[PDB]
Amino acid sequence: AAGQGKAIKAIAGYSISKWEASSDAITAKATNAMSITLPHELSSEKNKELKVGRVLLWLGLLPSVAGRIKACVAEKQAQAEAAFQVALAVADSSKEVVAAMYTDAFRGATLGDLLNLQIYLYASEAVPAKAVVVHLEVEHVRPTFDDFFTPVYR
Amino acid sequence: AAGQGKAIKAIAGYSISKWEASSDAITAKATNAMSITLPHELSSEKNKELKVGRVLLWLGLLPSVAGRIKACVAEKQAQAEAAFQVALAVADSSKEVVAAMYTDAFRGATLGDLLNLQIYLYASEAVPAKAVVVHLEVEHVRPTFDDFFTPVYR
Amino acid sequence: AAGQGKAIKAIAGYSISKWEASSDAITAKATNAMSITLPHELSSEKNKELKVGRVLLWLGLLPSVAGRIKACVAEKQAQAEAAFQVALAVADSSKEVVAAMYTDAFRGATLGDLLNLQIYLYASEAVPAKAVVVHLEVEHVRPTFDDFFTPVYR
Amino acid sequence: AAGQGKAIKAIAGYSISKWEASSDAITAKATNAMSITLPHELSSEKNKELKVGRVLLWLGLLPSVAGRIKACVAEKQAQAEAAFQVALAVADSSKEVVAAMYTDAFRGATLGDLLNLQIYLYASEAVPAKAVVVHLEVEHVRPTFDDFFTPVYR
Amino acid sequence: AAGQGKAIKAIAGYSISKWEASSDAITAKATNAMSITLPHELSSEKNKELKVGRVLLWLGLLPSVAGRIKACVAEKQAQAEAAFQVALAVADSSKEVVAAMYTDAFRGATLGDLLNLQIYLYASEAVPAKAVVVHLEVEHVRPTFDDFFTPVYR
Amino acid sequence: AAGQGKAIKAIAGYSISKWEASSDAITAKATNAMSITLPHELSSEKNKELKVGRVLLWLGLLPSVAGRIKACVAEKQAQAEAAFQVALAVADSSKEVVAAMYTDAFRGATLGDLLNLQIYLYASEAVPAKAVVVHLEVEHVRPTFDDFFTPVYR
Amino acid sequence: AAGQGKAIKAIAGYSISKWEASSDAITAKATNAMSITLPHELSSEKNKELKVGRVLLWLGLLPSVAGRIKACVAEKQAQAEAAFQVALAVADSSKEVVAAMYTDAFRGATLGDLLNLQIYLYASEAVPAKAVVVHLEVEHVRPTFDDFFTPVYR
Amino acid sequence: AAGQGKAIKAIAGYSISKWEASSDAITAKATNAMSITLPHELSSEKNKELKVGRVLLWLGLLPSVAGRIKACVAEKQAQAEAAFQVALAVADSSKEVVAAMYTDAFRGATLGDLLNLQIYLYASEAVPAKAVVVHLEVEHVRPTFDDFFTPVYR
Amino acid sequence: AAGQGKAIKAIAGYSISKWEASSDAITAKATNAMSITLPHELSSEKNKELKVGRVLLWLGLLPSVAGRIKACVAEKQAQAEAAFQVALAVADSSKEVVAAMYTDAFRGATLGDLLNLQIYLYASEAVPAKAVVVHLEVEHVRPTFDDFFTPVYR
Amino acid sequence: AAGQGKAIKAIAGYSISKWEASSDAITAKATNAMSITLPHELSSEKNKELKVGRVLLWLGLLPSVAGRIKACVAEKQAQAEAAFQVALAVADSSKEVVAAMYTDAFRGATLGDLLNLQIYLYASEAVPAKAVVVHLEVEHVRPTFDDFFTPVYR
Amino acid sequence: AAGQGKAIKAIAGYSISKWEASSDAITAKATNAMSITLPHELSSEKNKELKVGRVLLWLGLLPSVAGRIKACVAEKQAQAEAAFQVALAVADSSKEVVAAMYTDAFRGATLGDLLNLQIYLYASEAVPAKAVVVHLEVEHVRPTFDDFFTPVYR
Amino acid sequence: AAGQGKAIKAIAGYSISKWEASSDAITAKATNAMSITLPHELSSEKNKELKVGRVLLWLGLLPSVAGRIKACVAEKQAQAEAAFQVALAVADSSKEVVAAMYTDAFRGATLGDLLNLQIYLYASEAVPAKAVVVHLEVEHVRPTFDDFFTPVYR
Repeated sequence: AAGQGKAIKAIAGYSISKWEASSDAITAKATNAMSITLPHELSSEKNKELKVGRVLLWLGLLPSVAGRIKACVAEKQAQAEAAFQVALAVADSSKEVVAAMYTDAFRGATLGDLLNLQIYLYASEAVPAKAVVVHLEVEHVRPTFDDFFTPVYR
Repeated sequence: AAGQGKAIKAIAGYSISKWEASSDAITAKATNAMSITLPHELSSEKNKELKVGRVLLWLGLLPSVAGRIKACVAEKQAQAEAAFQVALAVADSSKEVVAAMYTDAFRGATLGDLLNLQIYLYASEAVPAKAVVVHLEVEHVRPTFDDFFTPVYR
Repeated sequence: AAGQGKAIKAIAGYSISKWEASSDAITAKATNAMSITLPHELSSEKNKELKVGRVLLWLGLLPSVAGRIKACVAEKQAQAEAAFQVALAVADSSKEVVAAMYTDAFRGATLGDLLNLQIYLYASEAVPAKAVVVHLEVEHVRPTFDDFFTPVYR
Repeated sequence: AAGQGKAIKAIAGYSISKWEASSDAITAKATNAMSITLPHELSSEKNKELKVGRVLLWLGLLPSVAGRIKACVAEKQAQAEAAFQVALAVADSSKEVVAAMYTDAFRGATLGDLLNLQIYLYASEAVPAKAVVVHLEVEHVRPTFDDFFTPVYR
Repeated sequence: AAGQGKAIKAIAGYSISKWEASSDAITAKATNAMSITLPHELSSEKNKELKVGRVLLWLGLLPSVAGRIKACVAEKQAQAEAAFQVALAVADSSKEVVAAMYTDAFRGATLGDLLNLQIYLYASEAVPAKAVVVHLEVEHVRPTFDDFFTPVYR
Repeated sequence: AAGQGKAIKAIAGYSISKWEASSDAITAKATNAMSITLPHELSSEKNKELKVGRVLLWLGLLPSVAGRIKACVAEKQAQAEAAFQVALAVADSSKEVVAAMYTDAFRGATLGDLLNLQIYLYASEAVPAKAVVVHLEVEHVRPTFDDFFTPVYR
Repeated sequence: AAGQGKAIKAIAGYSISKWEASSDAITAKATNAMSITLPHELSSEKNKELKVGRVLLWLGLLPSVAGRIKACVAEKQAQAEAAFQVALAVADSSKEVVAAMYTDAFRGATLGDLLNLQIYLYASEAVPAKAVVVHLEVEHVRPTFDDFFTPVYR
Repeated sequence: AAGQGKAIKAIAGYSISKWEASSDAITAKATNAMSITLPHELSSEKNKELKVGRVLLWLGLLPSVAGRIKACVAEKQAQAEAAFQVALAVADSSKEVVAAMYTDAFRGATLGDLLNLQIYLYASEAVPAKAVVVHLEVEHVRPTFDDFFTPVYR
Repeated sequence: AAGQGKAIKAIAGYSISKWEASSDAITAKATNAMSITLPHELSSEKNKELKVGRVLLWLGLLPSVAGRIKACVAEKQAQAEAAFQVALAVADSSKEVVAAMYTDAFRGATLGDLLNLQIYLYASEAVPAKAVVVHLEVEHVRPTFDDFFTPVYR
Repeated sequence: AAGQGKAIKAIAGYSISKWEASSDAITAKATNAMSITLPHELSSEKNKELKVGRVLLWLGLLPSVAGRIKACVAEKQAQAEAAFQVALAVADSSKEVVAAMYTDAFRGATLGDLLNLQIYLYASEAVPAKAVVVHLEVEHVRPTFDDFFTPVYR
Repeated sequence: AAGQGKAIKAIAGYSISKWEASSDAITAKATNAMSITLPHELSSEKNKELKVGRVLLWLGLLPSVAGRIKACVAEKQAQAEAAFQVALAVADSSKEVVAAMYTDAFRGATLGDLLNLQIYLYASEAVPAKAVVVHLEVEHVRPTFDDFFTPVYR
Repeated sequence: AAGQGKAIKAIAGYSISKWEASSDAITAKATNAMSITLPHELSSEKNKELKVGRVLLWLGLLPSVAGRIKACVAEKQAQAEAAFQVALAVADSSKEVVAAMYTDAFRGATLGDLLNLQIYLYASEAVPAKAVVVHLEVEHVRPTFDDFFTPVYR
């Protein structure tokens, strides 16, 4: 078999941009709602229009962090709590795999649209700030690079 | 990863209609029994006769919802509790995957027949109303659209 | 040919949505100006962007309705009367065929743009309300349907 | 540059049954509503399920019949007058061609369903009974005939 | 190559019309002579000229009917009794197979000619009326159906 | 070319279900009318819709049974006696072959329709109950069997 | 690839019979031992000799049923408890998949042999009767159907 | 056909063993039940397992034997008389052909099984012993013969 | 036959320029004579020499405009009235199609020549100014575009 | 293609000569009868023998000309009025198309024969002279041109 | 689709020998160390040299056995406890799959070498003797069988 | 068509070096940070430059070790605790599989670079020294061997 000695590969023409975001303190049963921030290289107008494919979200916690942590990506919610009822995937620290793979939830959208989305983060017990790092990995159309110099020479 | 990366795709000629339904409060060990309601676009007579393929059911809970939730789709039962003994699949919040995929349970039936089915929902502890959203996804034959204008020009 | 025992067919990839609108009373020589309202199924954002092809407009009158009725589709006019001077087609009750087939007038536009258009309706004599039904048939790109279930199975 | 000495021909597998119905006296501006009666040979159960294709309706009037006659086929109406506002075709004595060709209005239905339809007939002036014959021509799937003798030589 | 569970099939282009006729009381040794009556659908002039192939005749008696019954088809006879001496086949209740198959007796003739023929029915003992049903099955050229609508347009 | 040592075989896709029914006492010249009862395995809804082909009926009598026995299958009759006048085949104990083979009488119908039929049984003399066994053999479309295990291994 | 939206299919020539059995009350730490009962259609001698392939066993429990349930299929045991030490598979309610798939344990045996086997059912706590339904699914060689009528027509 | 001067031939690999059995006196309306006895050559163990195909039974009576004789082969009956109601074929002296050809009744069984069958013989009048010879002809798989000498000369 | 949903297409190499002109008041039975004015883009010398193909002229009137309107294109006339006696086509408001298609009248001429032509417009009753819009559609050789930049870099 | 974008073309070898003729005053209900005059170029003997194909006649009226005009081409008539009863085509100002196309009326004849024909022109009301121009278009064999200079040498 | 319905198959040339061993009482936190004993058929010298492939070890416990059991195969250890720190696989009762598959740990070794290995068995709580059966399955090269009879014929 | 009977294999040209490291006592909630030490054979300069592929890390614990252990490989950290928030994989004793497979984290790096990495090891409860063995398996380019002798022979 090809087993899990191989990572999941991006589709032709796309590449994967990965970045993280540190949590803010969170009180028991609360649900913070941090927002997505594109990495500088992708903030240009030319790029904010690159089409998205799959999106992965996983958590990095301090070994000490006790309790249960859940997270997900969804559009701005009237009620934070509610995000988890409509999100198409949820990273949950109590499961074997603590990750959320959005296979089609944002396929077709473009970077930038990601800016209108939010990352809801819940904790069953009080958790210090910076105690949870939220990793985000976005598969998107590969950005294009300049192939010509400025036409200086007359 | 290598666990997947791709969603399960519909068969040729079919498409997937998805819709949800919010729960009503539910007391410890109880088993409510809400019923299936087709989306308006599928309520026409022409459509209520489209053949069903696979059916998927999953749950969206508030992070806070404690206890164990189980749900399933089966025919009207004399005893709610009993649905879980004959249902060919059960969505269970304590498992890795909280979903129920009915591969052949309703294959061949038609929308509308779905109206005579029910969604049984159990909870091991008291649960507020609206605390559980039941998502239902039905793979059915794709409906037909008009290819001709009214023959006006004589 | 030897005659038309066949209706005019929608081009490949498109389908035809048909709907109607009832008239409001109209006084002799007057020109009412009702507006286009997309059918619910087509009001979604995803759909309001489907491209239009041909558009057909025809009238259904009570047998009793005396006088002459004329109708057409054009952009909002400063002067109702004037619509008929620029409309590329006019349904006129006095002709053999009381219909207006806009072959290219709106080709390329999208549903929704149709919301900024108007249906001008003129009558040479007084006409009760509901005495004229305006049938509208729009050929547009066929809307898309979901082909994948939600990725649940890990 | 084609021709007009050829009638419109039934599609493969179908044939055309024709029959008529005489009118009842009708008062000025009135709208009688006679109903469809299948010919005896088509009243069997085996036949009442043969699928319909196109349907043609034309009028035969006495030369003397003055005024304007209109007719059409539509489902039972709350208001007779209104049939003409929704009918997909109308036979009108004032036009060049006094006939109504329903190209798809009943395509797919079956004989017998035709029994639930009605023929609305309007006259702008008083018209004696029997002064108008309503011809109806239905293209339907060709009925099957017995190919075997009763098995007696056994 | 096995048994014989197949009925005798009509030749290409032909079909088989079947109909019956009830008997009138008949006294011992008497010979009634009922006449052939085409079924309504075949009474038209167009049809009365369809060519005949084979003709079969069989009897349906009440279980009680005692005695011997004989029947046949032949031209009008000066003497009823005599029909049986020239008929090319006779249905006889005392035989294994109570039927008469006229293979060529009327081949070539046409329906209608059948009107000039008679069905002689003999009984060795008194028999109540309606106690014998005479079944007649005629293989004839398949009647033609209309492939064209009235050239109503032009 | 001999005498036939082969039974008549079912058509491709069909199989033959056989079952019997014991008679009730029957008085001289009387005609009892027992009804068809499908075998349990065929009583399901899925099966009651399997299309019928040929049907065979034969009788098993006690050696002692004297007199003449006749039987047949036909639709419910106003008059039992009359069944024999319209039945397309009759099993008669006085013939060489005491059986009735309905080659097309029920071809096309489905099991269950058979429930609306009857078995008329006549005797010329008094006959004890259970003295006649009526064998029925129906050729019908072969039922379908489950090819998949319940998808438990999610 | 990435998904389980298809059930496990029976091998060529085999089909899957499914049936259930309700439990009897069971006291804490006890191990009941119900026995296999073939469905009526499979009780014939012809069938009790059909060869077995794979055998699947799964449990249906009332949502309320607390504690741990284990079940399995093995030959009659001197000591019920011991069945679980030799059974080649065990359905255990505490696992993700509560089922037991005997891939080769009974391959080669025949139905009927299954009659000499037993279903051992253990519970860690007291359980009411009928609170556990034991589903059994046997893949076996497809039974044969009659292809010939009785040889009546000599 | 055009060749009734040929007997029915055994299928490839099989041969036909024929033997007889003389009757015992039989009183009016009685039904004796003699049993099948394989011929010595077929009594070995190796042979009693040869598979059977078709079985024919015919009667040889003294010219004088008056009355009606009936015979058949069926499994041991509680009531002799009853054999004739279930036997799939009956030799009857009053018919044209006094024989019973069991086409499939015992196909598949093996010689020896024939030992558990019986020959029921009925007579409408008193019949002396030895007045009826019952011929039995069994088509079975051809027995094998020894091709090697004992390896004495070693 | 279908295709009544297609506009007449411009020949290879040509395109269609469309523009309008508003009428000036016109007194009963009078005949105004406005002149053709090329659109700015076509006024260049390079363009005024593009060859013309077909020319179409149609009218846009206020619904209210009563009376009869006629129009046409012809060379400057000594007598306006007379234009209509020599024009090869006339747009007439009383006809089914109110348009004038000059198929060859100006084929071969060039834009600019069109400047020496006139549009004669007649009205049977007084008509306000701006009450009639005269649409003019000219099929002409597609103008050529510049393919080189100015030669500066030399 | 679209009969409204293309004119009717002459057949191979032929060309079309067109010319007109002005009317003379005409009194109500009267029928003038002007005659055909070939154009000078066609008056030569060589030409007056060129064979004719189709002939078209259409009218050019002053906008003012009220009433109904009819015209046609036929042989000299004893009674002008009568021309219209035998002419194979009539130009009638009250129709959609005011033209008369003689498809075969003069096919075969030659120019010059046209000199023996007449143009009958009727008016329902008084009409000034010159108020109606009669256009005549004759398709005839193409005259031949001189290919040689005058031999002025040796 | 290649694992839950199919068992893991031995490689070409190898077969799988399976056998078990019963446990000895074990005290809380203790670690017994039983040894491997080849089955008699494999104890010959010829066999003790057959090469090993994969080795599987799984456990069969009484349903009652509470606590946590762990087991594994490793070389004789100075400290039993330590076996678990170097074993390449461990069967642990607390996991979903209680088995240890040594894919290459002993590949290349031979039976007999297995005699120098040990099975370490740990329990978190006291466990009666015989309460745990240790199943061992060894894939090894298929032994050779005798192909010749002793040569007694000189 | 089997399952989990194979081990993940090194890519072409690479091989896998495995070695271990014993832990040092660790206090509750503490996180020790041992460092990577290449095996002697890999310490040469020639080798320290061999490129790495995948890296696997798994734990071997004493059965007694209670509490939760977590481990991972990452670059030297300012804060030990933090390693677990950025490591791309973590071996966690509470999961089903206690291992960490770094698929690409160090792909491309070289042995030696591994020397600048660290193994962070956390424990939720106090753990004796040597109680945890950390297994490390590195897939790297296969080192080369000497193919020549020293050229001593001139």
